[PDB]
Amino acid sequence: EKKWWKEAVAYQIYPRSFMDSNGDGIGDIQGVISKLDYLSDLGIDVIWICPIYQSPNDDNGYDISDYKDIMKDFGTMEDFDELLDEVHHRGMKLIMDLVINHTSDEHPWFLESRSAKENPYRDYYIWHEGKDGKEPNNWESIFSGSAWEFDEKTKEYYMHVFSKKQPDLNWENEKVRHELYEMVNWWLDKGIDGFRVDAISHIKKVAGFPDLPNPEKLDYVPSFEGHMNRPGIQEHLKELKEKTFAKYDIMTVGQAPGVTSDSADEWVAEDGGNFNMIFQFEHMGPLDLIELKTILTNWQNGLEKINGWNALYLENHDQIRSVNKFGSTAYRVESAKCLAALYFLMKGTPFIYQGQELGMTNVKFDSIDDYDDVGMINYYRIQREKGDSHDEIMKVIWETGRDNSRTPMQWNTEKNAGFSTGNPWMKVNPNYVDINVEEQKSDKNSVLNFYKQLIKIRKQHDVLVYGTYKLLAEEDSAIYAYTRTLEGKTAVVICNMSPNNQTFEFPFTNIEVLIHNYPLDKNETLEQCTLHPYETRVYLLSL
Ligand SMILES: OC[C@H]1O[C@H](O[C@H]2[C@H](O)[C@@H](O)[C@@H](O[C@H]3[C@H](O)[C@@H](O)[C@@H](O)O[C@@H]3CO)O[C@@H]2CO)[C@H](O)[C@@H](O)[C@@H]1O
Ligand SMILES: [Ca+2]
Ligand SMILES: [Ca+2]
Repeated sequence: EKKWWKEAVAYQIYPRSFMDSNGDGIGDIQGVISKLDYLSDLGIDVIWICPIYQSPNDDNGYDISDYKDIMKDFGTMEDFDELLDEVHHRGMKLIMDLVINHTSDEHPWFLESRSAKENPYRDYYIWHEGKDGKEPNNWESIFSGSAWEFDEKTKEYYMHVFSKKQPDLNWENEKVRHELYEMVNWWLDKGIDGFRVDAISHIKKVAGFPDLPNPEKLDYVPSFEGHMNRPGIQEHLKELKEKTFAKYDIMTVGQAPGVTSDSADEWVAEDGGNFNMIFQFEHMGPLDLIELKTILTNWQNGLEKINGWNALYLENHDQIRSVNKFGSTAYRVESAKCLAALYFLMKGTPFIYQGQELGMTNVKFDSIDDYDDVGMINYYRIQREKGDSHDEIMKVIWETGRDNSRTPMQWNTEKNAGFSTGNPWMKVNPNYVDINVEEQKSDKNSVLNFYKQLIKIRKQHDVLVYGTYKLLAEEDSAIYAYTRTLEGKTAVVICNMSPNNQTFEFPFTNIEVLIHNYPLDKNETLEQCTLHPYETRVYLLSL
């Protein structure tokens, strides 16, 4: 059945890096308000804003110390209320980031929990006595080091999947769950339009927290088999839905690593799924194009079978830039557009991450002091102590680190690319002199205007929202081609995902080119497409 959230195009803002309105180098809510014309003109329907709640910022808002107050760096609740009012008067919607696997260690519940074994908040978090004079088990944090941190006062360890300042909440405690549901409903009562639900596949821990294998005798071992998508999680997520989301006309997208296309039914089926869609991570870990076709096609066909719906994306605040990960910096403009048509025109709701629509790319800062990510700074400290060299650590940070997606948004060629009049919290990528909103708005051939046109064709042609996906030319190691079919219309999406010229055989009573990123050759025959590197074309056929 048709739904507003299926038809939408979403845009993800990382507010610390979107727009600084007051010169302190930190993006803020009045900065977002000042750029709403940009998003409305792009054609965005839904804005997902990353966390904006009170936080010490050990993990840039994902360590929350008050769920009901706004981060001071970003503004006040009055600024939030102005943002939501202006978004809604522009006919757009706003979803917030719901972070309920863990809190800050400065949240009042944790300050109480850590104070005594008998404090009434003790069991709001995950506490355990050590084993053999060390931690309760051998589990590694996702941000490196142990997943357990010792409290000298009470002589027990608390669990943190993420940073030492992000103690995990104990979802086995009914009192925790009840306080969380009241908080979620307090936000929904304000008239927000839903949530992106952070780290939500991590809320169930294997009981007893058993050690995992360690044949290499590492200090700690990766611990996803102890806490990622574990049996028992669905009971908690079904109750979360019944007590909160199901009471409101909203959209939910869960961040759900560890879910595969054949295990997705309980997450996203129309009949009984806990969210409307999830971010799945199987495609985010020459490029093996056939492997990518396999993953994305498994999710297109798999969710069509269960009446689920895909969240389509190639970028977010936790990944490197998609030109580097999936395209080519030697063909930056052409590959940015080719990737855009490829991912955006599958069946699902597309998400655009800030700067993806400009073709922004990874940065390379010379010094570890120029980086911020708690995960990579802890990785550096831990690996340096083990004897890894500075150079080998920097290669990991430069090639894989999510700070590549957190540099200031590139609005123009003024100081700091127009993101701030002060000293940005993270330096601007030097390539803003070439890559910026102002230059792209005036260039018909820009990446930005290619995204504007994708959004327009998807809105104008129902086949691009609701049409059935089918993979074409599966064994072609260069060409990713697929169709969308609805009634008497078929759209053909052709993407030459290679840095070479290629030829491709086109797979009706009328044919139209809907978008293309190279000039068309009038002598070219439809039958024998001669594609340039990273050339994409979308055709609409009337059957
Ligand atoms: O609030 C903490 C943290 O949560 C969100 O992202 C984290 C994911 O929840 C978490 O699973 C982990 O992702 C890893 C995948 O599990 C793994 O399969 C593969 O993709 O590598 C990832 C290593 O991180 O980590 C991410 C954080 O990187 C949230 O969106 C983050 O901003 C936040 O820091
Ligand atoms: Ca600011
Ligand atoms: Ca040609």
